[PDB]
Amino acid sequence: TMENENKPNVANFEAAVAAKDYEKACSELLLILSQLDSNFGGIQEIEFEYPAQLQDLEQEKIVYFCTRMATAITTLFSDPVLEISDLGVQRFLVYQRWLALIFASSPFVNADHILQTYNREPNRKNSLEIHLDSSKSSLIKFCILYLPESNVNLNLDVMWNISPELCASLCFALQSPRFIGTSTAFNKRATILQWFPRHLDQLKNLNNIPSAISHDVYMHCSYDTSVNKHDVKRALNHVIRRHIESEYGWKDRDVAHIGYRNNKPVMVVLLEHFHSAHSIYRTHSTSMIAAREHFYLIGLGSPSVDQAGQEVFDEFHLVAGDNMKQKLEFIRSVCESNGAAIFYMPSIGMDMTTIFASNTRLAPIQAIALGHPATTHSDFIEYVIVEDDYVGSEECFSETLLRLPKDALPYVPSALAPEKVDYLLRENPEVVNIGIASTTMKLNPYFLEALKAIRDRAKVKVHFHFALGQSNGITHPYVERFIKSYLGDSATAHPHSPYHQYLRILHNCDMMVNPFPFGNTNGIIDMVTLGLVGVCKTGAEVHEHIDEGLFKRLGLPEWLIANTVDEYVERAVRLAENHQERLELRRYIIENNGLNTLFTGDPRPMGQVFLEKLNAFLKE
Repeated sequence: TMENENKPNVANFEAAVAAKDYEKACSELLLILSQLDSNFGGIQEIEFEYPAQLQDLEQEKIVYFCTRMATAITTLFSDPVLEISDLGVQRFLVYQRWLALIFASSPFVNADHILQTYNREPNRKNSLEIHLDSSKSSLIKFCILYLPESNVNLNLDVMWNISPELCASLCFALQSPRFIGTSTAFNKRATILQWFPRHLDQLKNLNNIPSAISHDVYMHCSYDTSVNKHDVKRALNHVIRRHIESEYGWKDRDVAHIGYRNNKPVMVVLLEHFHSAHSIYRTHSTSMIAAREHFYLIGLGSPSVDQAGQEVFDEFHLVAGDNMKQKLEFIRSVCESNGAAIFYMPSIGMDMTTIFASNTRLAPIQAIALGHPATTHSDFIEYVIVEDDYVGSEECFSETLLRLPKDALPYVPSALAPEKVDYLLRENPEVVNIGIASTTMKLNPYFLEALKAIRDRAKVKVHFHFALGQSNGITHPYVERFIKSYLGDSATAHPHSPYHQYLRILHNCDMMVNPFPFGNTNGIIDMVTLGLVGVCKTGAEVHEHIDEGLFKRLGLPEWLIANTVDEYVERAVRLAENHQERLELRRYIIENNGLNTLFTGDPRPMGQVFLEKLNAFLKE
């Protein structure tokens, strides 16, 4: 061991490339990439120096970082001698999304200039197809640099014949970015969600693909627009199922009998991201608390759960284990000693441990809620808890829906809610400012085309202010470029800001519009707090329908809820042109708030309903 041997350092990466020490260069690259990963794209903790001009110019500094990196990576991967170890290959692909952003936030856009150095046919006649030699390493290197922004052709079928695993590894990588918003990236991912599921169904386990981003592929498919987007989840469940049976010694529990604590059947709750300052607590804690009238509640979580989070349960434990196997054995054991009646996950998808537990039999009744609002396509999950006014069509779910009364999940108000108001109802609009509250995952070509259409068609001048949640470090310059590619001078893409700065941005707006397909919840609550109105789009998925449900709870009129994109555009334009109509509507909402009603209701039905299914099951 040597002092400083694992410190990510741009100059060290560059010296290793300059010296043609391919091994030290690759490892120095992996150090920078995994740090990007830990920082969620932030560049803090990566040593580098910059021209003094960039001292206070954070975005320029970032683009400079991406540019130094892209040019070192260009030298390295263009060298025909480079041979990447096999640990190396799988490591580069888990991190592909950080290479993607390194190129996408530099002026290079993508790594196609490296790919072209791998071509062998001097014809051909298509410039965008790359005829590699037959080396294994040539295929490996092509894949690593086959980024979402690539313009180069790719035939998945041909690739799947050559190598199933390498092909699945690339498919994983291309689904895992948190920003998949441009046409080029989004279309790539769209075809992969049609093509890939029936192929992933064929793998027999997770050993030679990038499993560490499995939850990313499991969640991100929901941000697509096709009716069958979740197909990948079903096939992912089958591989996860065959993995745990072969690689672990997985035995389901016999769930014929149940146990009791204080003469109540036991509900075991496995938590992910359940802190009292965050949305899962805010939305689901009250129903869990009231479920205690009928069940003894055991919460299983990590140390990120705060005291108020732990206090929702009669009993709380850290989920123990050093790998997936042990955690699953821990979870199994709690259900065993207590003889679980119910196994419940208010959120599934965000951690991998919940995804694995869903491919498992632990209790006779097993249910999820929509903390991440997408079906599981898992045979082992019987029900989905959901508010009745938020479901679109039941055919989007493989589970049977348990449709609770629209007031059966009262929310906990955030502690950060302002206690005072200062409503700005601008009478003299040269420009109509239109705010958008969105994470980066929610951005897509369709949504951005709609906004360009509103801008193009409205007879008033509009300006869009994006208050971006996700947007951060090396992600940001790329998002901003994507947004300018549609809206030019008609848009400002604000980086991530603290809640009170986020509120000031929206406070300077005249109306809002919501992203689609995957809408807002918090953004809507915020919009109403500030006395604003806007437009949303509804559809079949819960994540599409929520906005409709909420609009209605909050006393917004039906005409702000569009059914198609061209209605969305037409209603946005209307609300933008019709100054008086807009202001009257804002005065209306300021005077009549459903807000109150979100924070109260009868939280008892989830408990009642789980009791009923358990009693049915206990009868027979």
